[PDB]
Formats: sequence, structure tokens, C-alpha cells
Amino acid sequence: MQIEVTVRNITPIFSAAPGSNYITIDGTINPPPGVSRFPLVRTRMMYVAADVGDGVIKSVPLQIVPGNTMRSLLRRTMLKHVIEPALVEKGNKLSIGAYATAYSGNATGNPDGVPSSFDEIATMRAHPFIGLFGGGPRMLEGRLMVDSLYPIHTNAERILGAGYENEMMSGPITQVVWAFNAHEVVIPGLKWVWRISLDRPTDAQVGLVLLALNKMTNERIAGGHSKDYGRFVIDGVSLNGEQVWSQSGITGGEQYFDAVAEAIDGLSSKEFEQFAQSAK
Amino acid sequence: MQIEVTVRNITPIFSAAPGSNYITIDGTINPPPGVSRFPLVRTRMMYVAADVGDGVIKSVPLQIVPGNTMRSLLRRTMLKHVIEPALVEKGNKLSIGAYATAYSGNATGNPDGVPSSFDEIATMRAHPFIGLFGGGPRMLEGRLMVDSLYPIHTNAERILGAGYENEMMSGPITQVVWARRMDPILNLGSSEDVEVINGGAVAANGWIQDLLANSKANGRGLKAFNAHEVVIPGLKWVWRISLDRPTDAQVGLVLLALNKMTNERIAGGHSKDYGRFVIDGVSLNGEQVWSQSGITGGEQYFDAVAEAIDGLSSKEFEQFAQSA
Amino acid sequence: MQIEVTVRNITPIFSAAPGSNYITIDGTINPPPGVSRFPLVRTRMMYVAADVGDGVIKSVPLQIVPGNTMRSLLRRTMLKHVIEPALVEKGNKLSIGAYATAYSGNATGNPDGVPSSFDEIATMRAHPFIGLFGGGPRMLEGRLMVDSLYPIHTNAERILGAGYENEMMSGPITQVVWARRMDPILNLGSSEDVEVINGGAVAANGWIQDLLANSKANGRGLKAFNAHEVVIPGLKWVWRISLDRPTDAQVGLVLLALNKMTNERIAGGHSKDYGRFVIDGVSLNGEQVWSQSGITGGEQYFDAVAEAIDGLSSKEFEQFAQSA
Repeated sequence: MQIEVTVRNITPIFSAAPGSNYITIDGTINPPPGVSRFPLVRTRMMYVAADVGDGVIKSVPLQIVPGNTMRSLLRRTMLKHVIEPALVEKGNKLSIGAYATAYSGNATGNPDGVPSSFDEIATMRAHPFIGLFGGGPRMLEGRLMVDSLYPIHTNAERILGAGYENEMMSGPITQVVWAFNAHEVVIPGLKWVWRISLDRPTDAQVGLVLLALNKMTNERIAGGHSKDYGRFVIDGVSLNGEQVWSQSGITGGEQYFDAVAEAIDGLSSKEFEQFAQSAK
Repeated sequence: MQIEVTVRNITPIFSAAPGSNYITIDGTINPPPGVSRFPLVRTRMMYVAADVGDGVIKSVPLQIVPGNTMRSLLRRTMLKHVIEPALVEKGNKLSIGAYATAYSGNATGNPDGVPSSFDEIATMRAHPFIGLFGGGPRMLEGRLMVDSLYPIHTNAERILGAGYENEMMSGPITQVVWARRMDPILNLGSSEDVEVINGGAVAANGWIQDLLANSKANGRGLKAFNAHEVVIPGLKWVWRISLDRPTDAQVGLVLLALNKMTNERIAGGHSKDYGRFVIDGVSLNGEQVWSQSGITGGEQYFDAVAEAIDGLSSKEFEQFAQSA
Repeated sequence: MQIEVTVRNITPIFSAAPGSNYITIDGTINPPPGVSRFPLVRTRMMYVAADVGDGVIKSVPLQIVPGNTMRSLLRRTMLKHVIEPALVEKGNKLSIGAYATAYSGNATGNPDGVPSSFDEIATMRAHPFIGLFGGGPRMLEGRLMVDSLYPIHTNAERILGAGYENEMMSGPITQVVWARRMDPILNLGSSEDVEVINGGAVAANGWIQDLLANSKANGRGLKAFNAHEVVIPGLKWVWRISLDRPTDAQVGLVLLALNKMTNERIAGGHSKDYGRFVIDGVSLNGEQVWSQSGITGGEQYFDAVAEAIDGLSSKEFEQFAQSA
């Protein structure tokens, strides 16, 4: 529900881009001829309309972390940090296909084109995780809408023009790190905006997203696990635009946290098996 | 009555064009076969005669959100934030036919052959919702005509004859954005994560053996890799919502939808946040009425629609949807 | 009088052509059977003879709006905007037969096989509106000859005599535009979305069951997916409005229709705002009489039609519409 966090990276970010790219040296990034080819895995590309040239609007490059990856990040943080640890007691162990439908979108391929009856979608979009992350056999839409990670940049000004007059990154953002094959990463210390959106959500769903954002620092995204890429820290979480973050955590809007705590206290596996069972 | 809604998208716009398109690793949309083509669902495209060079007009591409899509979007935001709160505050109860005819123009797929009597036409066209969006079994014509969503680009230069001669974008506005699936049971690793799965690690290993048996060998497993072409974010579009002899209540309902358009999404791709936008301006027969706090102006239309929410019953929807 | 109305459509032109035409997922029109075959309604296409190799002339389809459609469009913007305000401003009221003879050609689909007397013919052809559009029960010939709306294209090189030798568009002028209608009861989602339908969620559940029944097996569900071929927007068209020995009031009525031609739709695809167009020029037997405010010049025609609407009466429409 218009949840917008800002994060700071400390290590490089490597959200690799699909491309057959190659470099010779830092003077030219993609050479025309094939002398001294050294292959490149680019970071993720986002051409964007921006005010470059003092008045005109042009497509310019800018490097992001995609919202599909952070949607999977928010998903795995909640599933592996409260949903599995508050599911590990009192029985109710997940099915294997239920675990696939919780971690991925579906249990398997070929989702059945038979739709589900409404008493399902009424029960599932009210439950904290399933209505947050829809899909499965019926490809349920869900409520939670995950934006891609936008660096607070001069190319990113028209998207982020309202709340940020200052703290505005300019010039180069990215650099090449070799190890003879080259890799392209985002320089650390950049401030990013990650936007989380939900339509008409229940108290437990926004509490779950909020609880996950209390603890988002631990899991590393968009880089090599061996290469130490992915560390980030969060300052400035906004909840309908009002600042709800400190060093110790959220400390604000406690009705959301009470609601989701009562929800995972009442969490059961039956809704997850009613998700993942492909009614073909 | 002409309304020109000039908007700026916040997120990328993805309104999927039908058509099984294909994409290589680097560019080359729809390659010759055998270069390992990946599936590609492009954004909705519109060919436009445009001034390419001096004296030549060619059918160039320019990719849009369809006018059917935003006609249903304006209709859906009208129903979700004006008509349904009114009908639940007064307790007026729709039928399944009235509900389906309100959101989809018809109740069933078979329209009635007979035409509606003229008193019924006058009542449902003086209705501030049904007059905007007609349909029904007797196939009513709505007063509202919704154009498709044109970006302010050189390609739409012949389209934007009046206004928008500035803010004139030259280069390309689309992007191939890649999204993949994994099988996360192919990413388990530790059996302490598998102790949540009932039956132990043997069932997870059976799913490993299932996907390797699929890999040597048409039941699809998981772990896809797909691309979709989206519009870039941050570019400014124009929308045209015109009206055919409107009552002031119908215009007030359109402006009530335009006040809180920004909650809804002008795209598909719901989970990827695609479709977030902010309205830069709203032109009411050329005059600008848009502010940061909704619409500043058009007070007679709003007053007319405030008198139209009062006196609004479900009965008009019911004999609009009732088939002879 | 010969009138060259150069218009430019702002939105995609869609004048639907008869025929059970079909389309695949891709752009193949009327495929061999066995492939996924969605219904396609195409625009009205006119075969025209043009040079294909520059020395050989063959029949090449050219998208058009019919002269019947453009003629009744002209009649309706001439009648609704000029004739009806002049009748209600002087208090003149037509019968329903004279009303039908005004907008259609007659009141009954049976015309009487009887010649009308010459005084009636002279008064009817000296009448501005009735002289423009004949018909009636005794089948008068009008003075207005309305041709089809031809896009200024290289396919119409033999159609367009001179004056457009540098302003010809080339290439394909059409796009298949896809449309669909989901069942809205499939898209409810929340128990607060079923607080407006009677019976509640379980009643909505019953509808889903019918869809599930319709997933197994003449009623038709709302879920539809289809396509329509449209002419591309931004195309420049040429309209031939010709006049057979006209009075000055008749030409003035045609110029009044083209003057306030702006807020009208070229018929077809009303809900998608498809008929929206602007006029780039009007030639009055070869001289350019169009400005940005409308039609400049032709002053004697405007004074003659202004003197014609004063004294416009019901009784002439009654005796035109009265069957022998």
C-alpha cells in the first residue's frame, strides 16, 4: 500500500544482464573488431526518459535491480524467516508442491486454464502470504505489487521528482571489475528507492511486508554469493509517505505488527494445500 | 466534450500484444529459426502514418495501451470508487446480470435482437454511468468515446495536431526486460530447509529425479526464461476521453474517475508494479483543470454528479441488464 | 460544384466490412483450418486499379470509408446541427415519418411506385436539405453525390487526378487491433467486492460453477477474445462531395456541415473513439476555402443557407414524406 523504502549499498551490486558482451579495456566498453576479446556480463539495463540536454527528454542508460528479483527476495525473506519458522511447530508441514508454490509462483508448469471458485480467492487474498504472492495453478493475481530498485539518479529524476530535491546522484554510477573476463557492477554507497504497492490489502499482509522490511538487511541480492555482492542497509522507510524507520527497526504502526503476529499464530498449511493442488 | 489527460508513467508500461514473438540473447526480435529463440510477448503496438523524412509519410511503429483497456479501466475505477460505495451505502443490491453488465457491457454473450424502447434509451443515457458505457442485451450506445494511450513522440506527430508540439521525443521507447523462473527445490541445498517439507528429503530428491528425467527427454516442469518488451518509464503520454452530448453528471463521473485514476494501473503486469502513473494535466475542452490535489475546476460537473450519486438506485442497472 | 474535403483521421478508422474473416495468434488472415482461429472483422476495403510494376495496372485493395457512411455522416451533422435547431427555434415539428424521411431516405421500406408531380419535384429540389438528399416514398433524386473517403495513397494514383504528387503515403495502412472481454466475476478477488451483488459471494460462486460447466461442454459466456482490422491513425484522406446543378442554399448547407464537422465520428467503433478526424482542407471547385477556424470564403453560400433556414418549415418535410 504505497510502501517505499530507501536502501544504501556498501558492497558492489551485480544484477547480471543477458547479453553476449565483451570488452578490451576500460577505454571502450564494446569494441567493433575482435582484437583482444574479453567477455562481459553487464549489469541490468534500464533505459529511461530523462531531462538530459537542459530541456529535452531522451532515453538514457541507468542500472537497476529488477522488481521480479526483489519480489522473489521479499518472498524468500518472509517464507524462510517467519513462514517456515512459525510453520515448523504445531505440525502443519508444507507439501513439496506447496513449498514450490510458496517459493516460486507455481508447483509445476502448464497451469490449468480452469478457473477457481470465488470462495477460494476470497479466502486466499485475505491470508497474509498467498494474497501477497499470487499465481499457482489458477495464476491468482494477488495484491502485492513490487517495483524495481531505482537508484536516486539524475536519469531517475522524473520518476522520483517529488520527495527528493537533494541527495541526487550524478555522472557515472557503474564500474568494471575484472576478477581476464570482465564483470560490470554498480559502485557502492548509492541510495536506492524500492517501492512496494498493494491494492485494498488486509492488515496482516501489510504487517507481513512491514515485518520483512524490518529485517531486509540480512539477505543479499543481485550479485555473486562468493564475491560478497549484495549487502545493503535500510534507512528511510515511508508508509503512505510518513517516515517509519529508525536504526532499531520500524517502531511505528503497531496495529500492522499485531495483526500479522495474530495471523502467523493462526497460520495453517490447509490454505497452502488449497493453493497448490492443481484442480485439473 | 473533449478531455485530454496528459500523464507521466512512473513504472514501465507493459500492455501485452497478442502474438507469439521471439527474441535472441541480444536483440533481433523474431530471428530466423535455429538461433535458440526465446518466447517474447511484446507490448501493444499501433502503426501510425508519420512524417519520416521531408515529404514522405510512412506507417511507423508506436506502442500504446489500447483504448479498450483504458475504457475498462475508467469504467472499473468508476464502479469501484463511486458506484459500488454509493450502492452499498444505500443498500441497493445488484444482480449478477447488472454487475456483469456494469463491468463488461453485457450480461451474457448473446445480445438481444430487439431494440430497447426510447424511454429506456433516454433513461439509461441520462444515467450518469450507463450513459457513459452502454451495451446491455439491447446494445445501447454509450456517450463516452475512449481513445488509446499515445506517448508524446515524433511518431504521433501527425496525431497531435493541436498542442504537444514541445516535449517531443525522438529515440526508442521500448525495452526487452527479462524475467526467469527457477525451480526452488533445485535451489534447496540444505536439508534443514527441507525439514519444513513433509515426507523428508526423499520427496525433494524424487522431484530432482523428475526434473532430470524431464531434462534427458510433454509435462512441463519449472525454471523458465522469458522476455517481454515494455515501454520505458518516465515518459509522458496523452489520453483522449471524448463525449457525445453528455449530461453534466456523466462529465462529473468522468472527472470523479480522473481524480483518483492514480491508484489504478495503466498497464498489465500487476506484480511487477507496471502501470504506475501521475497525471500531469487534464484538459476540459482545452482548459487545464488538474492540480496536485485532484482536479481544480469543473465545479458544475462535480455538483451534477453529487446530485447523481443521490437518487441512484440499483433499479436502473437492473432494467438496463434485463434481457427481453 | 465539386468539393475536395481533405481530412486527417486522428484515431484509427474502422468501417467494418461484412464477411466471416478470421485471424491467428499471428497476423495471418483467413488461415487454413486446424489452426487457432479468432474472428476478425476487417475495415471496408475497395479494390482500385493502380500500377503495380509502374507499367502494369492491377486491382489492389485500398482501405476506405464507404460513400454511404460518409453521406449519412454528412446528412446527420447537417441535420442534427443545422436543420433540427432551426426547426425547434421556429417551433416547427416534424412527424415521425418526416423524421425518418429526414435521417433515412424515407419513412417506409416500401416506396410507392408513383411519380410525384413536377411542382413537388421543383419545390423539393429547390429545398436545401431535401434537394441535397432525395428519396421519399416516390423516390426523388438528390443533388448531392457523395463519394467514398479515399486515403491519399499510391494505390489511389489513378483515383486522384492531380495536386497530391508529393503527398502520397506508401505501404500498408492497416493494423489488426486485438480486443477481449473478461468475465468480471472471475476478477472479483475480495469479499468486499461481492457486497453489492444480491445473494453475496455464494451467488457469485454459482456463476463460476456455470463457467466451470461451460469449461466442460445456445448461451455464451462473457469471456471473449477477438480482433478487428483498422486503418492506421494519422492517415490523410480525400473526400469527393459533388453537386448536380446546385442552388446556393444547398452548397451553403454542405459548407455548414463541413464547418462544424469537428465534433463528429466517422462511423464505426464508437466506444474506442475510432472516428475522430480533423479537416486539413476543403476545395470548392478547386480553390482552397478552408482555414483553422473552419471554412473561409463562400460567403454567398452562407448567406443563402442562412436565408434558407429562416422560413424552413415542417410542411415541406410533411409533403415530402407523405406517400401517395
